[PDB]
Parts: sequence; C-alpha cells; structure tokens
Amino acid sequence: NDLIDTTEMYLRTIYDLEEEGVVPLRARIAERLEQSGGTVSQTVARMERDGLLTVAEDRHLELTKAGRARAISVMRKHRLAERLLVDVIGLEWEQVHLEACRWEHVMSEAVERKLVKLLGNPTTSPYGNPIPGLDELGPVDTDLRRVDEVARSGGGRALVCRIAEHVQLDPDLMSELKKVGVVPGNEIDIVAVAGVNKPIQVQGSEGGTQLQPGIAHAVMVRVK
Amino acid sequence: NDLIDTTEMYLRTIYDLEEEGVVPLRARIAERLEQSGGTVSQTVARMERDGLLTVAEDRHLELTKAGRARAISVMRKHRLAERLLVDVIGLEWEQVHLEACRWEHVMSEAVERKLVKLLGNPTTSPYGNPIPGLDELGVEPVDTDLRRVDEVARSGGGRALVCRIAEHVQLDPDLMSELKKVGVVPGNEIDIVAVAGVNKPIQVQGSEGGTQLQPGIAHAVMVRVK
Amino acid sequence: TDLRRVDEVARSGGGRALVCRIAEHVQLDPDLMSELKKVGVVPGNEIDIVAVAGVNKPIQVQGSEGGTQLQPGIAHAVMVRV
Amino acid sequence: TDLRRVDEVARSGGGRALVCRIAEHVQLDPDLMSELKKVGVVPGNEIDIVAVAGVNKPIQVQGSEGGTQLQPGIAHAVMVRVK
Amino acid sequence: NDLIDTTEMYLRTIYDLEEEGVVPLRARIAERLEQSGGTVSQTVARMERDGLLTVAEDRHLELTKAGRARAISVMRKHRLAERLLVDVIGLEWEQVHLEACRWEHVMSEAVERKLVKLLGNPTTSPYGNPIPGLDELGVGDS
Amino acid sequence: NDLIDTTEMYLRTIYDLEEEGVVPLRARIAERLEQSGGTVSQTVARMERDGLLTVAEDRHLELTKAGRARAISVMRKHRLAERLLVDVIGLEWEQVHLEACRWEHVMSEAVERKLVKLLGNPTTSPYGNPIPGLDELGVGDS
DNA sequence: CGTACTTAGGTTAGGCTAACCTAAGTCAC
DNA sequence: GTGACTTAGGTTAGCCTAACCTAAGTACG
Ligand SMILES: [Co+2]
Ligand SMILES: [Co+2]
Ligand SMILES: [Co+2]
Ligand SMILES: [Co+2]
Ligand SMILES: [Co+2]
Ligand SMILES: [Co+2]
Ligand SMILES: [Co+2]
Ligand SMILES: [Co+2]
Repeated sequence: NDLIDTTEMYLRTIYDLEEEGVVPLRARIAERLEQSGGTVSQTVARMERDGLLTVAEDRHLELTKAGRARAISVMRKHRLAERLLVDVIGLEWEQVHLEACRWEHVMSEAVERKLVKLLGNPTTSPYGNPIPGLDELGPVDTDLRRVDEVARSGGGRALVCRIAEHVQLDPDLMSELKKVGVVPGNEIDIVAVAGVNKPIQVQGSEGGTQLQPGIAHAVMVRVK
Repeated sequence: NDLIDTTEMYLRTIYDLEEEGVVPLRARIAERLEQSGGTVSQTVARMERDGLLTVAEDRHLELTKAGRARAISVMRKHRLAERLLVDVIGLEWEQVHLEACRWEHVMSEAVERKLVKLLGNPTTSPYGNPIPGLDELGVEPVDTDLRRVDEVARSGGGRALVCRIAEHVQLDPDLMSELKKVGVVPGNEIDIVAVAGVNKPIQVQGSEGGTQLQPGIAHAVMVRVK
Repeated sequence: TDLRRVDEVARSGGGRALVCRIAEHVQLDPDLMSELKKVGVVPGNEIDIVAVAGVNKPIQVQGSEGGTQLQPGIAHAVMVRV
Repeated sequence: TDLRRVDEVARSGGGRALVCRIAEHVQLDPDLMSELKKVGVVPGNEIDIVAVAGVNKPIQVQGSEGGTQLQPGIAHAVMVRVK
Repeated sequence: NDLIDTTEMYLRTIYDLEEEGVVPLRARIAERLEQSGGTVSQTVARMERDGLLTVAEDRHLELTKAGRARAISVMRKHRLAERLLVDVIGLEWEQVHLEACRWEHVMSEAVERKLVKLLGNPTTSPYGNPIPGLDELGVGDS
Repeated sequence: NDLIDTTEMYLRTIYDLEEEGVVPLRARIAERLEQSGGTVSQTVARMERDGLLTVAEDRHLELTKAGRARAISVMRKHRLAERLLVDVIGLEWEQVHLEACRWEHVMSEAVERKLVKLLGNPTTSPYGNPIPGLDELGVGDS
C-alpha cells in the first residue's frame, strides 16, 4: 500500500511504537509498513544521512530534534484530519484513519491553523489519542493502563480511553470494536488470563470480543 | 543471461571495449550486459570501493593494476576455454564463446597451466584474438598494421585478410553462423565494398558468398589490407 | 459556447460582461488572484473589458473596486457572459 | 546391491575386496585422496580390510603399496566387491 | 514543486489546456510543470504504453477513454476540495488552489460523496469552473 | 567456499547422502556445505516452494520428480567433467573433484554430448561412481 | 532564428529476492 | 545432556521501474 511520503511514514511509525511502549526496531517498521529488512535499513540510512534519526547500541531507532519535530507535525496533521473527517465531513468511524494516513502528508500549517479554529481547539483524536505540537502551530495520563497488563493482573472493569494508530489500520477490527462497544468513553469488563501471547476476552455494553496480545497492548484504559 | 560473476564480467566488458577502441562509458556496460544505468553505477561504485577501477574526468572507466590483472586472468581463461572447446572437445564454432563466457569464471590457474601444455602454448583464440597474461601464468607480433572493416570501407574499401572477430561480435550466434557460411572467418580473404559516411551498413563479399555488417559489427572485425 | 474569453471580447471592441470562470492556469499565481479579488474580477461580478488592437497586448479591465492589466495568456483563461 | 561398504566389511570380520566406488564426500579431502592413491585404495585395486570391533573405531586397510587408517565416515563412503 | 502523483498531474494539465482551448503539446506540459522536454516526452511515452493517452499527427496529446476518466476523477476531487477549503475551512481565496492541487491526489470517492452532501450538491468550484464526473460517484450505502 | 549455484549444490548434496546410504537431514547439509541450520531450513523452504523437494514426517529431505531430474543433470555434468580433467587435461587425481564441483554448474548439455563421444561412452567417474542420466542427453544433430 | 522534439548519458528514491550471518529459544529422545 | 530445528533481527549483492536532470543534437517553418 502506497505510503505517499516514505520518510514521514518512517518517522510516524517510530512515534507510534513509542506511544505503544514498543522498542522501535527496524523489524517493527518492516512488519508494519510491509517492506524487506534491507529496504528499511537502506531507507533508515538515508534518514540518518539527512539527520532525522540515529541507531542506538541495542539497534533501537532514536529521533533527532529535527526528526521528532517533523514526526510531531505529521501526527498533528493526522489527528486534525481525523477530527475534520468525523466532526465535519462525517466519514464512517472505521474508514477515517486510512484517509487521514494520506492527508497527513499534503496538509499545510495554514490549513491546520484554520482547522484548530473550526474544530474548537481539539486536544484528542476521535480515538482518544492526544494531539501534539499545538503550541508549535500557534492532562496527566500516568494512571492509564494497557488491557493486556490489566488482564495479566486479574482483569476487572475499566473505561476505554485510547485506541492506538496500530489498531486503527485494521478497519474490520475497528467495525467489530464499535459494534460490541469497545470505544473511547465506554466501560468494558476485561476477563483475566495467565502468561503472555494469549488472546484476551473483553465484554462491552453491546457484546463481547477477543483481542490479540499486540491489539490489547495498544488499547489504554482507566481501571474502576 | 546469468553473468555467473558480475564483477569479472564488468572488468572483461571494459577490456573488450578497449580492444575494440570504444570509450568505456557505463552506458556501454548497460547496453552489452542489458542492465539499468543505476544498476551499473551502483555495481561500478562497489568495484571502485574494492579498488578495481576509477571514474575519469570525461566519465570513462579506467582499470587499476589489480583490476587490469583480474581482467587479463578472466580473458586468458576465456580464450584457453575457447581453444579447448574447438580443438579438443569439438563444440560448434558459433556456440563456443557462450560456453567460454561461463567457464572463464570457474577455471583455476592449475587447469590453465595444464591446458597451455595440452593445446601447445596457443597465442590466439579460435577467432584470432591474442591470449593475454601467459607470462603471469608461468615473440608477440606487431598488430599496428591491422585496420577495422568500417574504416577500410570509409577509405574506399578493397581486398583484406580477416584476422580478428571481437568478443562483441561472438555474442550473436546467428551472425557467427552467417559469417562462417559466407567465409568471413580468420585466415580468409574478403572484398569490402566502399560506403559514404558513418552509421551505414557495410557490404562484404567472402569466398562462399556476401553479407552486410552493422557499423558496430564492422568496427569489431580487424583485417590486414592487400 | 455562449461564454467568451476576455482576450477575444477585448479584440472584438470590448464591452460589459459577467465573470463566470477563472481557469486553473490563473489560480497558480496567488499574487495575481489577490489582485483579481481586490479590484473585483471574481465569479458573479460584472467587469468592463476595454477595447484592444493587436496580439500579445495587455487587456485592461475595470472591476467594481478598480482596474487591472491582464496578460494575453491570463485574459484568454478568464471566461465571461457578454 | 552386491557391493558392500568398507566399515560393514570390517565389523563383519574383514576380508580381501576390490575397490569399486569412492563417494563425493571422500573426494572433498585432497590430503586424504593423496594418501588413498599413495597406498593404493583406488578403483580397480584389491585391498585387505582388517577386522574391527565396535562403532566409531577407525578401520585399518592394507593396499598394494602400504596401509592407512580410515575414519568411520570415510570407510562408510568407500564401496568394495568382497573376493 | 512536488507533483505528489506525476501521472495524475500530466492528465489534469492536458485537461486544463483543453478547458483553456490551448493545443495540448508536450512543450505546454514542460512549461506548466517546469520540467525538461526529455522528461515530458519520456513520461508521455510511459502513459501511452499504459493506455492513458495517444499522440496525434499534429503531435497534440489526446486522452484515451481510460485517460479522460482518470483526469475527470482528479479534477472532481480538486474542485470539491476547493469548495471545502473556501466554504467550510475558510482558507484564503488565493491559497486554496495550491492546497487543492495536493489534496486531489489523496481524496477517496467515499470522502467525495460526503463532501457532495456537506456542500449541498455543488456544480462549480469557487472560481466558477464546473465540477465534472459527479454522476460517476453515486450515493454508496445512502 | 562459493557454491556458484546454491540450489544445484543442495540437490547434489541430498543426492550424495542417498548414494552414501546416510539419512538426508537439514543438519547433514549444514555440516557438509558449512552453513548455519537457519540458512538450510530457509533455502530448503524456497526449494519446497519451487517444487524441487519435500520434507517427510521423520524430517529426511526427499527430491521430487523435478528435483531428482535436476540433481541427475548436475551429477552427470560433474562426473563427465572429472573424466575430462583426468583422462584428457591431466589435472592431478586429488584436485579434480574441487574443479568439477564448479564446472558442473556451467556445462551445457551440448558440451556433455561432445564429452560422451570424446571419452568413448564413459559409464563411471575416475572414482568409480556411475554417471547417471546418460540416456537423457541424446545425440542432438548426429 | 525560434519552437518543438529527440538523443545520449546519468542520478536518485524506493522497491524487490536470494543467500548468507549471529544468537537465543524450542523440541523430541 | 545431545542433536536437530525454529525464531528473531540482521546484512550484502544484484537486480528492477519511475521520475527527474544537463547537454547537444535534429526537424521544421
Ligand atoms: Co489514526
Ligand atoms: Co501516512
Ligand atoms: Co569469446
Ligand atoms: Co562471462
Ligand atoms: Co484550482
Ligand atoms: Co496536483
Ligand atoms: Co567428484
Ligand atoms: Co558444485
């Protein structure tokens, strides 16, 4: 699937992995953007040459000040696009991320400033994710816990707060989550599970569903 | 076709172009080995990194002492392979180059030394091309009197003795079968018809019949005029 | 077909006309677009097209808020109803 | 097959045998191939295979020009016709 | 200036020239997209290979059935984007076209159908240029 | 040591192991070609994908109809090269195999036919190993 | 004497498969 | 414990198309 801008999508994938608390290896970029290991290293090398990132001792990718700034501007465009598509245009909830993943690469700062006024200074995306870099354009979340860790700790009732970009990429799953009512601002019951890499059962208001470990890891909640 | 060894085939293509008196540009390598301009630049860059060649001011490729030595050892293996295939094994004249272009990448110096003894210290390939690097393995004739069929034709043509068919011409087995049929082969006389201006099909009359040679083909056939 | 280009109207001896279309070619020059808006050469507004004689000659137009000089290639890319 | 492996002939109680095949595995050791040629473990030559007891024990053979010790994996990869 | 999509910008440039009543020659594309004549000839040959356009005897570029359909969908996205940027987002009149020239390459037909409803069935861009291919969109699940 | 052709060297290695009466496991290839277990599993999977071999329940590698045919042509070239190198070229007995192991990957069926006539219809290599697939060659234009 | 186009040689970004590696982790006996 | 594979994250060589460039032609009017 066409990235529109390869560089900006590498920067944003690193930013997504950080938000999800995943070590940003080149193998993560490879599996997410569906490219060969060589392509990723070759592209990561061009971005190191341009001075947007560096490779650390344990081979995890670190953003430079210019790289982080650029990564933030892309993520800001993405989430303002999602707000516009949901609040104003009225695009279906499950289709909004895929549209915004293209729009993020063509939106000027001039449109961003106009969208901030139109949308009334929004601070979160329609999937509960904070909108960064609003200061550059012109809340404590330390209590939030991941559905997998909650389940491994005995489960219980919790309020859905965030669905990460990773989960948004699968429109079928997002349609399923909306149906059963695993959406931001709704309460869910997380059933307990032992060990790791195990499917996690969750009961929403309208029904129940299973979340894969990497999915459940990317859904942040506030426990009762 | 598969090059078997990319590096050795790049080195030998530069050597072929020098022997044919053609400026060895990356565009020449792209044409002959049928690869993109980017592929050639990227591969040439790896060989520059290894210290086998360099890019000159006019962007023509120059071999280093290590690169020229390696290029000579490949061309030696090639032409000793061609001698073996013709003289001993008896492979058809038109098919020998294509076989030899693969064998040149796998033949050891040990086998080369044995082939020199078996074939009786040959100095030319079956297509009349001198065999280099025989000294490195363990009286060369003055070839300054030789002229290219195209230059002979542009100078008014006339009768000449066929002496060399370059590696470039050998790549086309159908053309080589045609050349053999009409008798445009090393050690045979030909009558070269005169032509006006460059980039013109050159007519030649052999012992058994006549044929037309393209400018790049005629340029790659060396003769001694009457 | 009922629409006419400003350059042809000028060469034909000018006239009053309703601005209908500004082609994509004109829009690629923001500074020109600002000027066109300022003097009032915008869709729905009436303009006076001044008579011109020759080829490669600037076309003079008068909008509600003033006048401007259009280059031949610009005037060709603005369509009006006479 | 009527052919037998040198290692199996040794374990059976040895004997005189005609060398028939040297597998590609043996040929990959030039130093071993030189020794095999020197003592006369080559196709068409007769050798004496000395009786051996147990597994992973080196096989002793006698050629026309002397004797050599074959490793079990080498002796397995040489095929003979027992007289 | 980044075209975002080379093919779509060549198609729309040929489309613009036809709307302006100018002869669509390779030289016109070279001028308007600020590229060398060799680049235009090469890209045009690639688009001719892919069945998007043909070259006439007088050498003017002609959009195929497939070429015109693609050109229309790009132009439809362009002019719906312009309407959104002026009427809803409130971007300045003179800055809208440059924004819409990037947006036209990333807008889905799904968004297009929502913009038709939002903007109340627009027939023209803010610059009075008719929106083509509106009947091609349909109403989807609505 | 450069294999020249990975596929052909995997096929001939499995062929060698069957001739020796050894169980052809991935671990045998790893030892003999001096490659990591992961490289062998990976390459074997490619060759299984391309229909050259299958893995049995006991995990021993089996050549398909296509795999055995390719393995036989490599081994035929190998053992004809060995006969040429010893009988005609006069390369030393112990150096011949290493040479023939490279030559087997570049010899045409056209040369093979000329070698059969030259060497007087050989049935074995200089090391007594039968030459397989001789009936597959034919006589060409003779 | 320009305008439109072709020719020749080249660069860059962004992709791919094949064929290797090291280094832990797992599995059947 | 041992041998036989799997997994996880890499590298390198050797290819590709698309989309640009400069420079110096030829073609036509
Ligand atoms: Co999103
Ligand atoms: Co994106
Ligand atoms: Co040759
Ligand atoms: Co070659
Ligand atoms: Co516009
Ligand atoms: Co555009
Ligand atoms: Co052998
Ligand atoms: Co081999």
